[PDB]
Amino acid sequence: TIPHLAIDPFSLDFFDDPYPDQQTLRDAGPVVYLDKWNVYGVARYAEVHAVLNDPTTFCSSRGVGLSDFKKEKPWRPPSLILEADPPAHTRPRAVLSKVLSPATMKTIRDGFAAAADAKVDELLQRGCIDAIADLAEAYPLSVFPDAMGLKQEGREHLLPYAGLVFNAFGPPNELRQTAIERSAPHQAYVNEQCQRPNLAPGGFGACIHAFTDTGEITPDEAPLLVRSLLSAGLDTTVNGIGAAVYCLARFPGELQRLRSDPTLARNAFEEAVRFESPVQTFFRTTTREVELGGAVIGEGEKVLMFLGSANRDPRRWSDPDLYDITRKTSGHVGFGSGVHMCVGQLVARLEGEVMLSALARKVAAIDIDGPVKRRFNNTLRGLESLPVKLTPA
Ligand code: HEM
Ligand SMILES: O=C(O)c1ccc(-n2cncn2)cc1
Ligand SMILES: [Cl-]
Repeated sequence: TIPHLAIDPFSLDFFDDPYPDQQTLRDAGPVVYLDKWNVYGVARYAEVHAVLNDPTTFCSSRGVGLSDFKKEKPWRPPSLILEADPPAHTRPRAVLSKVLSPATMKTIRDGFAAAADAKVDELLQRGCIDAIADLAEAYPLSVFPDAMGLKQEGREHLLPYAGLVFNAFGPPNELRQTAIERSAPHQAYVNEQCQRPNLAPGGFGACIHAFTDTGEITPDEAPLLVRSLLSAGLDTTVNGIGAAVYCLARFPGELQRLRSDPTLARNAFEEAVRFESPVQTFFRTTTREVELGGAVIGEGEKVLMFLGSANRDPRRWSDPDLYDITRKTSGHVGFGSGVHMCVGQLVARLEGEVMLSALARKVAAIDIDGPVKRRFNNTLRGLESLPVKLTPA
């Protein structure tokens, strides 16, 4: 009843160009079985959205990677928010929601915007730059560690640690095994910065620790919740901003529309998140036998969701393979959906918006002018190098 496919969604060939195989996964059926890894797969929007929104049946506390925490030891202590289900999830979630709240965005917007404008001005002086190292990486590195309250020393550990986190959601392939092999120094740095004395006043980290006297979290929970922001909040924005620049570089007509109305900046970024989906996949584990899209899945089974595929499913989107900065993007699953829907989405959108605003106001053309190189990760989609010439407006 359920079709069995040999596609390996964690192979380099798949990362290099996932879209044909994603159509094969959607068109094979609402639910497939991936023989390579002994997991169920769902690649259509409807079932991805259904799974995300039934956290009781499709739980997160047995891990959102391939590994089942009921069978194997997690490679690091479980996340108190990502790898927890209601009700344990609920209070740590509320703390992070308040730390990264609508009201908090007002305190950081001016500095984030000024840093975005300054970076674009700097890049225009060079003309030919690498939109990954010099922009997608450099801009978040210039604002987010400081917003966290991190010291300057050791920040070179942050992107490697995040890449490790996202590789570790994958199967035990070479990408994952190599990441874990190299991890000890990055884990040591990150765990230490999570302790209250090492987080500067007024930053996100200190604000998490300040919530430990409300009864929502205890003091021994705060370091792991700081760990969550350092895990989830940098590399993702790098790939999101990188995707947006890549889209504007490939679709000059949309850059021209964005220049003509810079208030489209926020939706241009949201559309980039739909179109490239920086977080491509992740897993749930069934807690009972369940019927999903006409198929029966047993208890204790890993289910792999394809967020990027759901965001390109023609059953849900008109012209899904077009980058359209005026698209009604509401409902895309690039930030997830439901109780775990990205708690840092307002920080992500703020960064993306202010960067695309700076480009909209200051740049007349973005032309790829060198070899484009992809960056391979078991969970994240993004580029390693994006050589572009920026022409000033
Ligand atoms: C473009 C940037 C980003 C993308 C594409 C993205 C994507 C996602 C997705 C898909 C999830 C859901 C995972 C799941 O349901 O298992 C998630 C959760 C999460 N994200 Fe993001 N994210 C981004 C930025 C950020 C930022 C900036 C932060 C923090 C500053 C952050 C922190 C988190 C946390 C803590 C969770 C877990 C929330 C929970 O489990 O309730 N993310 N993110
Ligand atoms: O709590 C953490 O450590 C954490 C939270 C979320 C994620 N993400 C997974 N997919 C997208 N974000 C990774 C780590
Ligand atoms: Cl760690």
